[PDB]
Amino acid sequence: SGRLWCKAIFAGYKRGLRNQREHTALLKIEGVYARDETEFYLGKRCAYVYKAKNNTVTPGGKPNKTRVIWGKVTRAHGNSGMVRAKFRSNLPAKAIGHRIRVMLYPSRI
Amino acid sequence: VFRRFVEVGRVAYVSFGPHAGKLVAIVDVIDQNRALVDGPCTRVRRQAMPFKCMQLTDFILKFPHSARQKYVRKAWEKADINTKWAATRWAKKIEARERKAKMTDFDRYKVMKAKKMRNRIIKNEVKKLQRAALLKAS
Amino acid sequence: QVLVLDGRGHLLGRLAAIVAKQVLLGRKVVVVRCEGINISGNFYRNKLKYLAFLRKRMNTNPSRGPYHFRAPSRIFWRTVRGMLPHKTKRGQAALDRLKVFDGIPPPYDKKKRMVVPAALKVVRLKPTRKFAYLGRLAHEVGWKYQAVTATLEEKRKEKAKIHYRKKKQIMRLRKQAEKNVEKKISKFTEVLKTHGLLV
Amino acid sequence: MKTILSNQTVDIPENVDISLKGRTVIVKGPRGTLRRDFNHINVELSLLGKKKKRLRVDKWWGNRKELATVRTICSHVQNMIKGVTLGFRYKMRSVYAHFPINVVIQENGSLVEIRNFLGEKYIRRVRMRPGVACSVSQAQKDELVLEGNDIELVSNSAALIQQATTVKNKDIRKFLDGIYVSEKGTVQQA
Amino acid sequence: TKASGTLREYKVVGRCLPTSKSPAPPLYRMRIFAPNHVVAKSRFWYFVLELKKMKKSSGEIVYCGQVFEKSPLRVKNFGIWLRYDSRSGTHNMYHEYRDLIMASAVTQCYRDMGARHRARAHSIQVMKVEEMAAARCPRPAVKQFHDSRIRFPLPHRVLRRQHKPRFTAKRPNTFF
RNA sequence: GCGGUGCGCCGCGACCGGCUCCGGGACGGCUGGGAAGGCCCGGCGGGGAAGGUGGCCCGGGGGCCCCGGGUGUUACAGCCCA
RNA sequence: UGGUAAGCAGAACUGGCGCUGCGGGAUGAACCGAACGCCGGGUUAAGGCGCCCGAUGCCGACGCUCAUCAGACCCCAGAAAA
RNA sequence: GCGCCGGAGCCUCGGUUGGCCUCGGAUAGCCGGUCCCCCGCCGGGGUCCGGUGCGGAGAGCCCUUCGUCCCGGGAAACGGGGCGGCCGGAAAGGGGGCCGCCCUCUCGCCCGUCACGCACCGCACGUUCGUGGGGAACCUGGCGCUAAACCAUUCGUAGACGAC
Repeated sequence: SGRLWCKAIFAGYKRGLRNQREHTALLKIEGVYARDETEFYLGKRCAYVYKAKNNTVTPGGKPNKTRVIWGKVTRAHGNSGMVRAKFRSNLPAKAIGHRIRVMLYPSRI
Repeated sequence: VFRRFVEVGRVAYVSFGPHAGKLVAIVDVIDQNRALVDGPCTRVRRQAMPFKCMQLTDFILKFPHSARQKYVRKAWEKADINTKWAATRWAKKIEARERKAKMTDFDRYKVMKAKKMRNRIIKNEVKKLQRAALLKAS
Repeated sequence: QVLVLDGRGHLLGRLAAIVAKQVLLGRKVVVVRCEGINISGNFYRNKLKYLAFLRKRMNTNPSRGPYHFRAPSRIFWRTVRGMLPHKTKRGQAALDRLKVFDGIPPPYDKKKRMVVPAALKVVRLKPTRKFAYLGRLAHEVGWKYQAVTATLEEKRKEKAKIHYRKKKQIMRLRKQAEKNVEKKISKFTEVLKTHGLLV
Repeated sequence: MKTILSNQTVDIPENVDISLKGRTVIVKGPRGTLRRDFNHINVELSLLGKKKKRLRVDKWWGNRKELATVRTICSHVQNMIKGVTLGFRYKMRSVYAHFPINVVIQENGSLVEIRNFLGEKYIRRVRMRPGVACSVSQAQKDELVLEGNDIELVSNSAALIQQATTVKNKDIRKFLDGIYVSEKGTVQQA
Repeated sequence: TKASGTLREYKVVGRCLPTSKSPAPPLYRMRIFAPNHVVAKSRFWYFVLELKKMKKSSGEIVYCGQVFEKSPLRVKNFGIWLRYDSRSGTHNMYHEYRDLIMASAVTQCYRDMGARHRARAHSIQVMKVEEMAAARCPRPAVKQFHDSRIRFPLPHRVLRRQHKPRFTAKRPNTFF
C-alpha cells in the first residue's frame, strides 16, 4: 500500500579537503539530526534506485527500465547525525544531492 | 511586566543537564549566572546549578537563605508543592507529551480511528451551524 | 516539497549560510520579503561597505566588470552566490533551485512562510547593538522600486487580515461545534486523551 | 560589573494622568496630550498606587552605559509633565549694530521671515516644528516668543531661528549680530 | 603550567635528602592548585627552588595528596593574592570570587586574569587564598550578592537550541 | 549415496575464527582506613554575629494589606563555632 | 663579523632543500606534521569543525570589546613615540 | 495543412514515492475570547476573563485505503457523486467558495457478526505524483481558419560590405 523506506539525501563522498575517497559515501537520513539518534540505522541496507534507457530483468516480474546499486550503512559520521555507507560498485557523482532509500530489513527490533 | 523573580525559596523546573524533569527550590545566589538549589522530595541532591538550565515556576516556599535540607523538605511537604505541581496545566501537557512519545503501533491505529470519527461529526455540526450563521441576514 | 522562507528580521550571512547548504542538499528554497533582511552594525557602516563595493569596477571596460546589483533580492542572491562553488555544475544546479523576491509574489502570498530561528536578529544580536535594513540600504544605494513594493505589500496585508479574521470566525464555529457535540464524541476523545493528544 | 538593580521614580502631580502602553508613555492634562515611544532604551516601566501618582523605571543586569538611560527617562517624563501643565516658552532677542531685524509672522505663527539682517536683500524663511507658535512682545524693541508643549520641538524650532542668522566670511567676535535664545521658561507661572 | 579543566588543591610537603652534615633536614609544606599530582610536584619544585636552595635531584617529595573542600555546599567569599607578569614589569593584585570550593575560586581566578589582563598559566603565581566574611570584602561585583532578601528576574532569555527545528512556523518568545 | 572440482547469471541466510569501534550490567581496593551529607529540630551545657527572623518607630500601597530603612541576639525563622 | 639596513656580504654548530612526494600553512624549493611497494578496515599527528569544505546543527563555561579604517593564528607578508 | 476539442501504438528524457489555502508583528512582552466608549464602510481603542515554557501548540494539524457479500448498533438526511447559470482573480490574473436543478443512491464514517480472492510454497529494484515532459507518426469524429518573411527591383533622411 504505502512507503517502506526512510529517505536519505546523498550529501557527497567520504573525503578530507583536497582528497576524496569514493569507496565510502556520506548519507543524510531525514529526521535524524544527532549521533544518539542514528544507532537504529547502523547495518541497514541502502538502495540508489535510478532508471536508464535499456530494459534490465527484474527479480519478481517484468523487465523494466529501473536499476539499483545496493549499499549498507557502516558508521555514524561526525557530531550532527550523518552516516557513512558503502555500495557494491562506487555511486556515480551525478547522484550528489539526490534521493536514496534507507531500508529496514537487516531488522534489529 | 515581570511576575516570576529568582527569589530565596522560589521553585524552578530544571529543563536539561543532569536532573532534566524535576523541581528544585532556589536556596542561595552564588554569582550573577549560577545558583544553589535543593530538591529533596524530588530526588535532587543539594548542589550548584546554572540559571540557564532552569525554567522557573510560580510557587514560593519560605525559609532562610542558608537553611539545611531538613527545613526545605519540611517547607516542601508543608506548602504541598509536589501535589500542587501536578494540578497545573504545565505538568498536564508535560504528562501528555510523554504519553504521545510512548504510543505503540496498535495504540497509533486505535487513536487514528477515534480522531477520524471525532473529525467527521465536528465536520457535520460546524456546517449545520454555518446554516444559522448564514440565514439570520441571508 | 518547496521551502518558502520569510526574510523579515533574518541576518544576511546567517540566513544565506543555511539556504546555501539546504539548496546543495537538493531542496528548492524561495526567500520572500528579501527587503526585511537586517544586517548587524549601524547603517552608516553598512552603506560605506556597499559604496566601497560600487567603486570596484574593471578599469579598461566596466561592461565586463563586477555587476553591482541593487535590489534587496539580488543583493541577498549574490550573498548566497558567495557561499557556493558557482563556477562548477553542482554550484550552478544549486543557484537554479534558489529563488528570491522583493515583497511577496502571488503563489507565496497564500502560503505559510517558515522562519529560521538560527538566523534571526532577536536571538543572534544583543538588544543593545545597532542594525540596518537591506530594503533601506538598497533604496539609498540606487534601488527604484521601494515606493511601489510598500503599497503593494500593504494591499496584501489588508487582504490577508480580512482572510485571517474569516479563519478566526471558522475556529469559533469549530469551538462551538465540539461543545454542542460534548454528549456524543465523549467516547472518541477519551482514547485521544489517554495518549496525550488533547490534555 | 553588572549592577543587579538601578531604579528611579517620577512623582506625578494630581491634574495630569500618565498612561503606559509597553514603553509608550502618554501624558494627558490641562493644555494638551504628549506621546513618546521609548522602544529603543530597553527598561521596565511600572505605574504604582491609586490615582497612579508614581512611575518606576527599573533596569536589571545593566552595565555603566545602560545605567545612564534611567535619569534620562525620568527627566524626559518630568519635562513631558512640565510641558502638559505649565507649557514651554523660549524668548529670543535680536542684537545688531546698524541694520535692524524686521520680524514678520506668516501662516498664523508656523512661519517667520527675517528682513534686513546685516543689510542683506535675501529674506530668510524658517518654519516652526508642529505645535510651536511664534509671537512678538508688544513695544519691546526686538524679542521673539515661541510657545509650545513639547520641549524637544520648541527648542529645535528656536535653534533653527538662531542658526538661520549667521555672519559668514567675517569676525564673529566683532559682528555679534543675530537672534539669540535670551531666557527659557514655562507659559503659565506656578 | 596550563590550567586545564577545574584545578585541585594539593598538599605537597618536601625535604632535602639527608647528607652527613644534617641527618634531620626540616620539612616544608606548600598548597599547589594544579590539574593533577604530576604538575603539582613540578610547581612545588619551582617555588621551592625560588625560596630555598633546594632542587629535585637535591631532595625528595615526602607527601602529595589532594586537599578536599570541608564544606562544598556553603556559599563562601574567596580573597586571592596574585603575582603576574604584564608586558612591562610584574604586578601584585587582590581578587575576590564567590564559590563553594577554593579550587573552584582559583580556576575562576585564572579565567578572570586570562579574560581581563591576557595573563596566562605560566605567568600567574598564587601566594595566599583565604575564605572571607561578607563584611570584609572591598569589591562591589561580589558584595552586591550580600542581600538576604535577594530578588531579580531573568529578563531577555535568548532562545538556546536554535537548530532543533531550524525551520519553525512561529517566531520564538523571549519573555518568560 | 559416499569423496573431489564447480555455481550459466543475479542474490540472501546461518554458525565458527582474526582485527576493530561501541553499548549495557555487576564485583572490589585505596584515601584524612575519603571530604561533605542524610535520620534522632540527637540531647545537654555555655558562648558568639549578621546577608537580622520575631517585637517596635519611620517614609508609602490600597479598602485595614505588604514593602524599603532603624533598633538589636532570641522570639512564631535559621547559620556557624568550642 | 662587516654594513644604517637588505630577499646584502662573510663564518661556527645541528637540521633541511638540492636528490623528495605526502597531510596542514588559501597560494609557495626550505616552515609545522610525517618520509612513500600495490590495496581494505581501524586510528592518529600537525591543523581544523557558519557556508565554500570532510567535521561543534555541543540547549559548551567564564570574562573582554563597538571601530564614520573593528578584529580575526609559527615562518608571514605593512607599523612607533606620544 | 494548419489550429480548438472529442482510440490504440511508439520512441526518448528523467526525477519523484500524501497534503498544509496565508494575519500583522512584538521579543523589558505576547495570544485568544468580552460590554459601556470615539474614529470609520464591519473593523479598530480602553474595559473585564482565560491562556502563556506558547495546547486555538509546526514538539503542530489535516488525510489515511487490502477489496467484497450478510445482519444489527452508533452516526448521517441541513448527505455522497457527476449539470447549465448565479460571484471573484492583474505584483508573475489560475481552478476555487456558494446556490438551485437536469441529478442518483441511502452505500461512504465508526464498533460487532459472515465467509471469501494465484494461500504463487523465507527473499531485490514493491507502492506514487502519471491520462508526467519531448518528439515522429497512424486512426476515427466535428468545428474552424487561407498568411507573411526573405531574396530580386526601387529609394538615398542611410551606407566600406552587410545593415538601415
